[PDB]
Amino acid sequence: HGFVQNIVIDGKNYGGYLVNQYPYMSNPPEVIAWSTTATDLGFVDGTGYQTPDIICHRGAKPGALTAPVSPGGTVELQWTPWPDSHHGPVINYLAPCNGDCSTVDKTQLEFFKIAESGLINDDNPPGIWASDNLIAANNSWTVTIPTTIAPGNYVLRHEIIALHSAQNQDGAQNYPQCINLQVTGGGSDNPAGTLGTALYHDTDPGILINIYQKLSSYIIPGPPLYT
Ligand SMILES: *[C@@H]1O[C@H](CO)[C@@H](O)[C@H](O)[C@H]1NC(C)=O
Ligand SMILES: [Cu+2]
Repeated sequence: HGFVQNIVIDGKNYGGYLVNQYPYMSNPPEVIAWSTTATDLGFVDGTGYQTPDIICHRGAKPGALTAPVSPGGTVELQWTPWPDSHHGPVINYLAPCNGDCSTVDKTQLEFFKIAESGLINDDNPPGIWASDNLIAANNSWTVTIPTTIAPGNYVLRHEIIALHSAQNQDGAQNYPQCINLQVTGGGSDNPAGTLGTALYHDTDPGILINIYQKLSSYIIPGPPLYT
């Protein structure tokens, strides 16, 4: 359980969607982060993979604001303290807004995977995962925006999948957090995109899995990494 509290881009903080404050406020502030109804700080499990909730989390609506990023620039997402127990991958996708991200229909967004990190080491099952990397970096993740993509407005869908309960059907816990970016530079790729509702299925090999046993491999869920 947790959420993204802050985003660091080009030397300033863009405050996150503080899901334990703003839902209680009813004139809440404008941010680059999508609003959600996930006030339990919880997840979308396999029962929700083909619902709109998977796209940018439960009840999500676009952020009003969009943050410019320098070409090949970093976006650092700062989480609330991630529990060691919640082992699993950290996955990052972009979808083009083809206009202002604040007015997009999230159900039409087509995501391409720009980064994925999975099982890092399995010397002591359940092992060391991308989520443990995030903990070791004091609960932050650095995303580098590719220089080879067509610049424009994009949703960054940033996600931890916790697998501590994933040996049961619909046990995997997805924690998607969306923010609005203005990608800048000279690139031209328009990578093939996947609907939010086709990212994951509740029987995928990296989703329905027992992490407590020795693992010979881990198949990071979602569509193929764009390079
Ligand atoms: C996180 O930062 C705090 C100090 O602000 C420190 O006490 C903790 O050990 C840090 N680093 C790691 C690897 O957790
Ligand atoms: Cu949790």
